Amino acid sequence: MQIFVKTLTGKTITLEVEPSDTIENVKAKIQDKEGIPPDQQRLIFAGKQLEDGRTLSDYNIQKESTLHLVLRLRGA
Amino acid sequence: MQIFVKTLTGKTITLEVEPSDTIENVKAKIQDKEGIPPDQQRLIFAGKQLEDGRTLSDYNIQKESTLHLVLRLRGA
Amino acid sequence: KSIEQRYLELMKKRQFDTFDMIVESDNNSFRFVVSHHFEKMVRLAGDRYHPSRVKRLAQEAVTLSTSLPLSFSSSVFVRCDTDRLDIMKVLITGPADTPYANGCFEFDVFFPPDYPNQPMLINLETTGRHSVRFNPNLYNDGKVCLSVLNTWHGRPEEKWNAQTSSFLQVLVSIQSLILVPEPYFNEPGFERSRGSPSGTNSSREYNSNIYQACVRWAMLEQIRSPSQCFKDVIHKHFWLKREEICAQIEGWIEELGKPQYTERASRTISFNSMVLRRHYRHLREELSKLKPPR
Amino acid sequence: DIDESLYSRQLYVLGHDAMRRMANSDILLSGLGGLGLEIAKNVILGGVKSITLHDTATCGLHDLSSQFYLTEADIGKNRAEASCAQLAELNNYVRTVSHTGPLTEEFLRKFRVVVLTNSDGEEQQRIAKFAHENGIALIIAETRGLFAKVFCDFGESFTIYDQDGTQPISTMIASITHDAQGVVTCLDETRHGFNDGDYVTFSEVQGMQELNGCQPLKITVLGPYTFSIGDTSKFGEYKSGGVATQVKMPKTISFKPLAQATEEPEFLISDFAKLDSPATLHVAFNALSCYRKAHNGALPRPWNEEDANSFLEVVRASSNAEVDEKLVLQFAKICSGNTCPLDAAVGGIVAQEVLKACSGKFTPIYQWLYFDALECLPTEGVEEADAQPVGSRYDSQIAIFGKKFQEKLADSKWFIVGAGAIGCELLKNFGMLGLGTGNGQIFVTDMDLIEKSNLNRQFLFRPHDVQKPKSMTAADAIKRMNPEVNVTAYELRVGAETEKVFSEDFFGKLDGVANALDNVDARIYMDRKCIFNRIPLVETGTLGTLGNVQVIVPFATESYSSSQDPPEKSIPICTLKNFPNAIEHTLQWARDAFEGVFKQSAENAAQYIADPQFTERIAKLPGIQPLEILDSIKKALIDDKPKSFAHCVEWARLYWEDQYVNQIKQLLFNFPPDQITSSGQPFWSGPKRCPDPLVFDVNDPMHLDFIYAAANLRAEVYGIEQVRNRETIAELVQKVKVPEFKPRSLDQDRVDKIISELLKNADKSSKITPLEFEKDDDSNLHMDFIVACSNLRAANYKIPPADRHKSKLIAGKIIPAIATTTSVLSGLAVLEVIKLIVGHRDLVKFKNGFANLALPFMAFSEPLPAAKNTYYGKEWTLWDRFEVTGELSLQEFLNYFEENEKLKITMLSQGVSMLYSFFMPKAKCSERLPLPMSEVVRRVSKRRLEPHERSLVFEICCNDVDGEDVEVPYVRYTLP
Ligand SMILES: *P(=O)(O)OC[C@H]1O[C@@H](n2cnc3c(N)ncnc32)[C@H](O)[C@@H]1O
Repeated sequence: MQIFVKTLTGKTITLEVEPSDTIENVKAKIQDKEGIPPDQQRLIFAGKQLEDGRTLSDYNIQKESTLHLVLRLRGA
Repeated sequence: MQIFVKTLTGKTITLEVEPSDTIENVKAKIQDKEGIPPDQQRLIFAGKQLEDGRTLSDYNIQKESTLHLVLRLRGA
Repeated sequence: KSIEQRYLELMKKRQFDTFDMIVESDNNSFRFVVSHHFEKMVRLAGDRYHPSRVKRLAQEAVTLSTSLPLSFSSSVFVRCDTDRLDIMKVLITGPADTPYANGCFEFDVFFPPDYPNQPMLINLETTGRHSVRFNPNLYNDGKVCLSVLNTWHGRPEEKWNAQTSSFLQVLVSIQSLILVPEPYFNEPGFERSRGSPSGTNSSREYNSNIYQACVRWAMLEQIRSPSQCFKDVIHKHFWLKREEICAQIEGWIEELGKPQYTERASRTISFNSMVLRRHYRHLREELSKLKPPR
Repeated sequence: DIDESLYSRQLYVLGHDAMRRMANSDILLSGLGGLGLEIAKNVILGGVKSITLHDTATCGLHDLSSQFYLTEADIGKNRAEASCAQLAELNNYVRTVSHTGPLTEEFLRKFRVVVLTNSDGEEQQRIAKFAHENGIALIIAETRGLFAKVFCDFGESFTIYDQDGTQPISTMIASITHDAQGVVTCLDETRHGFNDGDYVTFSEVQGMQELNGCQPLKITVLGPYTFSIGDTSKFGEYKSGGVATQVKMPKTISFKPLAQATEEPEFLISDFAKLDSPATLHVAFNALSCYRKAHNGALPRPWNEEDANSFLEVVRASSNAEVDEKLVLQFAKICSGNTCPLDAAVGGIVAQEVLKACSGKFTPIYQWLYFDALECLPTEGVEEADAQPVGSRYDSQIAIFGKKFQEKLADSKWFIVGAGAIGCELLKNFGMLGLGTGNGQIFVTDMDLIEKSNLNRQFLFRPHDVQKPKSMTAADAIKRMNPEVNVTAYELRVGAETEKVFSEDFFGKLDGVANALDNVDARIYMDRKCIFNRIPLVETGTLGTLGNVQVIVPFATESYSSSQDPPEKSIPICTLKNFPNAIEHTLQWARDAFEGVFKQSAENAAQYIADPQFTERIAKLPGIQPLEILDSIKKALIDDKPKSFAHCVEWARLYWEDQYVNQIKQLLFNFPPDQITSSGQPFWSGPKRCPDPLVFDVNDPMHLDFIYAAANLRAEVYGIEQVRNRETIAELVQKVKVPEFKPRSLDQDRVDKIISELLKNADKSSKITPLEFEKDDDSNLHMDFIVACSNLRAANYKIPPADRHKSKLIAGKIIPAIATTTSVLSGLAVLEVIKLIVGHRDLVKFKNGFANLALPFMAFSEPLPAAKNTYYGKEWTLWDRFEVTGELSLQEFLNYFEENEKLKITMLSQGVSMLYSFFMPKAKCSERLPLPMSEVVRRVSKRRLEPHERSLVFEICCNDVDGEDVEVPYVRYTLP
């Protein structure tokens, strides 16, 4: 299936993913275009932070869903 | 090729570049070594201000050439 | 249609709108008809603005008109002044499976004249008159903590960047990294104490406090006295999810009723449970009075 | 000690040691021309022990071109004697005398530094030899038309204590390897900023305690975050902690004598596009003396070909090295003239070299400096007949630029924004240039008043001029210097609120704008005005020994707003609140506490007392604002109101306890001191310092100082008479009972209730008055309270305390400034102004200037051309705009653009307002469409349109015919 990801600047990118693809695979795919290394990325869907090892089917992410790319924060 | 960058406050920086790099690459290296974003950097060489999109060959910057990293001031 | 489908179809049209926050006054002055935290700073700024700010704000408005997150778990709503893009109010609903779930949190956003060089200013209004600290990053005075919001030395990939940072990024950062399922471990140093029984008890105590705090302020006060900008959004959100909210609060109650290992945490948990029952009774009273939106 | 109330800004540049050394140095200045006068003025403002003005020449008409202390009535008198009386008024701490006798060997022994101007070759050689043989610093300065020459000889062994003027940088240590090449790693990947080969010292190191307080060690920077300090195996293992601080190592250099240095010169490059200029200028300046000896002591005639050829032949005969013959001819053609801005710049440089010689601070020129401003001349040159003298005070200037340029100057109109140091220097230079003396005018504006600290670097003001407006006083001062100058002065602050006076008509007859401001908002506003009115703008800024000039030319260069400066560094919320680690954090926290306690807590109470109808006004406020105001009023007027000074002392004691004991105990309760994370590092490690609550001791000077300052300020807030007796306050504070503290883990009805309590219990006879923070007054106790608060919070976290000097520098946001930098940058800016007035348009002629007088360093660059963008194949820059005339409706405006420019407007804005947008409500869109644009602007901006407004500026975001966004120039809408 196809999914979108909105980057830091609001620029939307287009990706192709398996239902069983790990979020690590998705992170690598985003790096293949825009390059922030995966352990620095944070992927957002339905308000939950996705964890590296699960598949999109674990989160029930489905075709034409939009994801948000944010970064690991650091404390005040 | 190795070039030197002198800050207006008198600190000297050594960069490892090639006669074909681009000013954006030079500014990114300066960012790595110093921490100023590339858009806040003003490089002066031989009475010319280096602008993005050009290479060192156009400005004739050769080995052991010295650049100047200047800044504007808000007093008066 | 399923209730989630109805919620998604109904809240989509109202994600980004404009509201009359400022009206004309005597002797060529203006007054705020809504409570904005940064009114003093707006007046101090006056008419000063950087030339790039207008273009940056136009691009940000274009982005926000389509790009705001929207889901049955959490959503973000943005209101701006009808005549000034630099004055905004943000409503964020708590994500599910978190202590903030189905709670409406309101923020005030003001874009300084130096934007986008300086980061925008954001302040939390849903603090219960400064008597509640909802998160380690959300101080009770309203100040919001984010690394993205600071130009101090930090790290280049962590600072506020004039090009690679945006309002949407900040909103998603708040909505997904501050409203975490376990807010207790947000504080640095406490992050590595997780997995131990003491850390689990401390997190349970923090969540028990946040449960009643959110039930009181994020739901009951928002239903009783909603903000003028988010009145109908709040009404629709609370009417469409009243059963889920009641079930979630009941589950919170049952979880708080479980036995505890330590008396120090047990006393606080029992007190928070009694307070949460007291607030949940009032919330049930208020929910039944909600007239169904047209 | 040094009088800080006068030298406040200069101390932050020089230092106490340097100023003490200059206070024991005697200066002899030979030659009192324009350059000598500038040197004397800057040195006197510097504050040397004494200065002796020696001169043998008599005042003439040619001297009036740059000497602002000489009048036509002074013709025939000795220049030094005439100018000594006026020069003495600049600084009463400096003893100024005049000498007219010969410069004998015994007379020279009394001076630490000797400056020689207009001296002949033989006298120069003799005095240089004597000074070098007897250990006297010697500086030789000359100015010939648009050329300059500076020589420095500070002795056989000169010691510099601070080579660069920069503050030491301290970094915090994460790990140190224990081997023969021990590597220090910074904390959480933060750049140390240490230069290669630097010397550092260590403190607060646990385990490697031998490195604590050790002698400086040479380091090797292995990367942006790591460096090596040599063999560390002889010390113990590193546990944690440690701070490495840079140490400034003194340097000793040797200066060659003049007699030697002439044949092997070392040149300081002033312009890197003219690397071959100093070599030719050295020979030209050397051969000028020979030409004078060969022509009865007469310089070559202005713009004379025969004299230029003779000088070229003399240069050829005197030296065997190849020289730029064209440069030699150009030098010979204008060597007989003299101009003001060049003299000011060279005087500023030479005065910095005098201060360097006196104090031993900063690196001197090593050894020759040659400067020129040949770009100010017209491209085609000046005809000889045009450069002939006309018996006027500008004869030396006509010898350079000609009479036609003088006529152009007389008719020029220029606007100077800000009358500070840069503003005063620009005013003096413009007056001496003859600008606006004919049909032109010089406009100067400033909203501030004269303060005592301003007299150190602003030479146009006097101690009796305090509390007077800056602009009017400067205008009168420069009117006295040159009676022909026409000046109009305003007491207004430039901005949107003063457009009634600075309207479009006012900017329409201007020829340029010179900026002398100290903030970015005014600079941006003046740029927007200059862009809209299409007039050149010259921007100047200084910071200590640093300075820059930027020149903006319409349709030629980018604007000051096209590029961006580093943002003002703010402090993380958690670093100010809970975990400070530097004195800056504590100082900012103390400033915030002062504001919140003495100003914000009383504004609402004062407003309620002053305004009888305040309650009914605040009863209509939306949200919880009425409650948030009423409860603050009640707290300020009833709960915390002190009825006596004893109550003020009790409140101060309780505030001290709460700030330095209770909150720290709470913080330690939240985070135990011995808390350690799972991986091993303790929570109270690295950037977080473990605090410890203080114990109150009346015998401790810090605690008593804080109690005194806080109690006196609190009494001042409520109008209670202050008790400025330390013993009385100490006696009173010992009787205060401190309650025990333990750590912890209907709205309309309330409004009416608080209103009732206010009208019943609260008294309107009170005198609540919020305090405005003033740092320049030593009797208001503001700075004392700030210092006490910051130092107490520092002792809370074991942060090294800072004295009153550093606290005033940091908390007060004081910008260091010195007179030399101001003079240099003003001279450079006036040179750019002259270039603009000449009529130059090609960017090679113009030069942005950058300088740092500490290194010394000076550099120039061509201004960047305006960026070019295309829409529908049409090129446009930031200077281009659309022209819409008449009165049109909003719909007519959109249709005009859609039909003529083929652009669909999706967002129309006016300043910060938003007239039209794609996401606006449909009702408001329908309402605003038929209205005229002026009415729409009035409705949206919520303010009336003043009659002086003849046009409006609109910014539009457009979409082309294909539906993609395109950048387009702004729109100038002409009102009917
Ligand atoms: P330094 O601070 O010595 O000199 C700056 C002077 O400029 C004046 N000034 C600052 N900002 C403005 C505006 N907006 N309008 C007019 N004058 C201004 C300061 O008062 C200093 O005199």
